[PDB]
Amino acid sequence: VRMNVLADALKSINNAEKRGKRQVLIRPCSKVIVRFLTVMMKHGYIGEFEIIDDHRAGKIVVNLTGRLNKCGVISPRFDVQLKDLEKWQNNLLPSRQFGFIVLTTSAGIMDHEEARRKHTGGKILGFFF
Amino acid sequence: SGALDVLQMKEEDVLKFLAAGTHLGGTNLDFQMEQYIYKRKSDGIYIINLKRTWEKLLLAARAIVAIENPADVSVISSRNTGQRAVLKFAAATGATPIAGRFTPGTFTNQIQAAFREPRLLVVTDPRADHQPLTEASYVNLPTIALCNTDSPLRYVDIAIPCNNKGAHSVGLMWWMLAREVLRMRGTISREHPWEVMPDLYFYRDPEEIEKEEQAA
Amino acid sequence: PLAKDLLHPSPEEEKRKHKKKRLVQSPNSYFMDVKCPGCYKITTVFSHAQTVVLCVGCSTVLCQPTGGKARLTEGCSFRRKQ
Amino acid sequence: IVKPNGEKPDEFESGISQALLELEMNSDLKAQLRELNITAAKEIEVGGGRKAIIIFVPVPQLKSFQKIQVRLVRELEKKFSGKHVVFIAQRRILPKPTRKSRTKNKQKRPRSRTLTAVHDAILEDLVFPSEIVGKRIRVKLDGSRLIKVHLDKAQQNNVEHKVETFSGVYKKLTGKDVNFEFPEFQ
Amino acid sequence: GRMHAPGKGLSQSALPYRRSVPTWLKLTSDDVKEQIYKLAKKGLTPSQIGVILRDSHGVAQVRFVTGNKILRILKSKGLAPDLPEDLYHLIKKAVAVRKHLERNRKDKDAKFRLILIESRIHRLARYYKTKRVLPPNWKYESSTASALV
Amino acid sequence: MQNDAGEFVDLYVPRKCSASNRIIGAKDHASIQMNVAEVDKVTGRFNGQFKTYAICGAIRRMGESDDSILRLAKADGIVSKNF
RNA sequence: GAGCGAUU
RNA sequence: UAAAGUUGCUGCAGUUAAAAAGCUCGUAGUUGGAUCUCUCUCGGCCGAAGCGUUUACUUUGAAAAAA
Ligand SMILES: [Mg+2]
Ligand SMILES: [Mg+2]
Ligand SMILES: [Mg+2]
Ligand SMILES: [Mg+2]
Ligand SMILES: [Mg+2]
Ligand SMILES: [Mg+2]
Ligand SMILES: [Mg+2]
Ligand SMILES: [Mg+2]
Ligand SMILES: [Mg+2]
Ligand SMILES: [Mg+2]
Ligand SMILES: [Mg+2]
Ligand SMILES: [Mg+2]
Ligand SMILES: [Mg+2]
Ligand SMILES: [Mg+2]
Repeated sequence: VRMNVLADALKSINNAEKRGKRQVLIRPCSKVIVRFLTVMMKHGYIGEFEIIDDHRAGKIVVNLTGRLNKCGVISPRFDVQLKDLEKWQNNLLPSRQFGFIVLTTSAGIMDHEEARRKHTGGKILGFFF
Repeated sequence: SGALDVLQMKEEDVLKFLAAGTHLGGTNLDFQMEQYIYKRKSDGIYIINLKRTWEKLLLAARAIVAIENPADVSVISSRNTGQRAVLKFAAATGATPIAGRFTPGTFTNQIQAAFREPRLLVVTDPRADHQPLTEASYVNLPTIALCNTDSPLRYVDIAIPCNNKGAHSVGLMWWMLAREVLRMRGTISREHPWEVMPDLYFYRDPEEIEKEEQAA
Repeated sequence: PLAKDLLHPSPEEEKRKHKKKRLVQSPNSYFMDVKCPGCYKITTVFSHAQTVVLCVGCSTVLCQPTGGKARLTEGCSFRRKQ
Repeated sequence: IVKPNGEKPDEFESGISQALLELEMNSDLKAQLRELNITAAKEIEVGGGRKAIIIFVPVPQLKSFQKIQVRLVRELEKKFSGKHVVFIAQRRILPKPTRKSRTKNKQKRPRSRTLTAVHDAILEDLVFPSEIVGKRIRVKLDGSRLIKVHLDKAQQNNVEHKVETFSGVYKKLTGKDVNFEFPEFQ
Repeated sequence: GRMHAPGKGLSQSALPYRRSVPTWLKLTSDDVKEQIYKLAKKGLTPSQIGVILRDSHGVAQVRFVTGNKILRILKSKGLAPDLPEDLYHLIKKAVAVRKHLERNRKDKDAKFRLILIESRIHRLARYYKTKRVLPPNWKYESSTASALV
Repeated sequence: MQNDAGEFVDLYVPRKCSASNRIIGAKDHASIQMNVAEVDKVTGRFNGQFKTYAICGAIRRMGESDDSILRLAKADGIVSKNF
């Protein structure tokens, strides 16, 4: 059965990005997925997306810009303290000049740099670069 | 044609296309040749949209005119039906013709006698001129092809959806391409019909040669 | 291929897909008003009926169920609703 | 005819109640408006000079109101100067339960008493003559949202001129930007 | 895929997007409820009641008309069976297979299918115990099964 | 690209595919840089101006350069809108 | 020209 | 001990090099689809009292032998 929805959405986006497609359809939708896509779009990696509202769980159509190298999910969602973040940055990101780790904190869903600015930890969801 | 009225297709061109049968395709359809098709009638024959054919022909002409030296364009035909048309196109336009066999290594083996470095390539059939198409990918060579309903589009940049089986259709396509190139260059005019008729580009079919020889 | 508007499929594209694989689900069935020649009552019948529908007034078999759709008795007329 | 929850009526509510009494006396819908009543009314400015009246009616009478909706709207628009009159039900909003929430959580909050449910009900009742066939949400590059609502084609001519006042009313009440479209067919 | 079969079919129903009752339907909620009560008193399960309403009376979805589901309407009225219909059907099928199998000792396939059916029965019974629909002592026993249904 | 002082520090800036936005490398010999001529709207002759497109070899091997060139020409107004 | 390669 | 990504949580393998149980059921274990934006009283705005349906998480603070 399907047990992770963000994993399927990110895998579909990555596969469509490898093939040079212009748009991706991901179903089902989820507010976690919407937050993750918003974080990706704020940094210019995807572009505008539209939420198709059927009466059951919704769908998303996402535009692609060709700037995405890799987007992935981390399972299970490990608890990350503010002093252990640099280890995850070294393990997962390609360089220290670009790339983002996505965390769910009590303040909201954000990237690792915004979590350093707000001085909070949380649980790791995924990464993209 | 950027919706310009001067570049629109006229009635005489439509009549020529209908007489030559360029709108008739095969029974098989390629999955990347489906945007140029109109509808499949009975007996399985696919019909080609002539407006999209005209648009693609004009785009190919614009690509050809953009090259400064006319000799940098190479026109290649392997089947006998296209050899005379390619020779006439080269004579009228100034390109370099390759009729008959294409020698492997022409674009890659620089010590051969026939080594050439064209800037553009025009072929009559992707499935029959596949060898010149493959060597284009080795030397950064754009390609123009006269494709059909069932034709692979690998390494083809501008595909002109015509009928490349009949001799009349191939000759008419080459003649119209030459006419459009010359009119865009500013050599012949668009106000009067071209002096040369499209029958000069047709395949002789030496049976017809023998029949005409014994006419008188 | 590499260029397709997923937001705006053509009307013929969405009637060719599976009913669940469309952008928004929509059944292929409908309700119809049927009238038998003997009796004047109009009966509402589901297209993919699974039971024999009898006319209440005159006990006439309006339709017979089959694998996909229910076939109307000879001489009965029907019109789709809405 | 006006029975506010706060028991404090105003001038516009009084005028609309007088108009409802006039319709009771001079029209053929005596029993309907005699049994029915309204809670409140408001007026807003939309479309660069146009004005819209909102009639907040109780929920247990909304279905009965919908029976006469069209005729009542016509009569009201003929009695008043050129405006746009819309009838909307009165939905309660309960705050989301929290750890610091007090004994206001002695009963589980009904799903109908929810911000999203109330917003959907308001959107459905706002365009009542036309049914809602589809909904799309577009997230702009700057993060803002736009709601596109597809309406029925069979009732296009009835409400085609009221789209702008609908987008104004929803923005004034809900606080979101919404647009309306009429797709060809399914 | 199936719980106890390798098949992976996709056949099911697709409800329309609109939840509003169609204009042509003249029936009220009370008339639909009375029809449901009469059909239940005739001795029909909620599934059969829904099928009859869909086929004959043009009632596409009772929950759209009356605002409530068939089983909840029956429970409010009090005309509801003691045990759920799906569990009843599973137990009846198990009883039928067991009655066949006693006269045919060499039918190994019947034994395999009976094991599968009883596994499904145990799953459903545990689920219904969790929801307190069944008392936390109800047990499926082969001897008692004939009297149960 | 550039250091903290803002001075640009690179050998060269590679060009990207117009279809897929991928970087066209130095050893990509299946890439094409094509020019399409512009005509005068009154006469229809060669203006002397052209529009440049670049397609990487990956798209060309996919057989998707035809559609990409067609869409690029439509976007630039070279191809008629009612194509 | 084809194979990481022996090689073809 | 590193080299050993040859014990692999990070981070290995299981068609042919070592390797997936003959097949199915099934308890424990592991994993699990969408959805919901502080409070009266009593005393001097604060003080007492109930908080929180409770946790997990994260950020603080206190207590934490030296070497
Ligand atoms: Mg199973
Ligand atoms: Mg089935
Ligand atoms: Mg060699
Ligand atoms: Mg080599
Ligand atoms: Mg060691
Ligand atoms: Mg190591
Ligand atoms: Mg590592
Ligand atoms: Mg090993
Ligand atoms: Mg082995
Ligand atoms: Mg095996
Ligand atoms: Mg278990
Ligand atoms: Mg969940
Ligand atoms: Mg110590
Ligand atoms: Mg110490």
